[PDB]
Amino acid sequence: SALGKLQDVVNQNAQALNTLVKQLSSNFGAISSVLNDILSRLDKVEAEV
Amino acid sequence: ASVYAWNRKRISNCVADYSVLYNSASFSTFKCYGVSPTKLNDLCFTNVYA
Repeated sequence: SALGKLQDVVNQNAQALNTLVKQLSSNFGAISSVLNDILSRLDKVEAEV
Repeated sequence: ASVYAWNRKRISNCVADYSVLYNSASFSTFKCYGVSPTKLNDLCFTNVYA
């Protein structure tokens, strides 16, 4: 429990990287979160949208 | 079928072609959603419901 300041500085950066990675699984209104689905399912005119 | 009474077929374990469908002039309209018609021949499906 003593090194709480240093362990928190490790924890905040690990939470920031894990949040940055988890946002790769989000859709943002696209047909899939996986870019290779979109490119294997659609033609350029739909895919680029 | 009447439209209140539509008939459904499950397509079972098989290999297909969709280009014989999407290149045919027999159809007055051929829309698709979530996929391109021209791209269907690269895919596979867990089922098709017709």
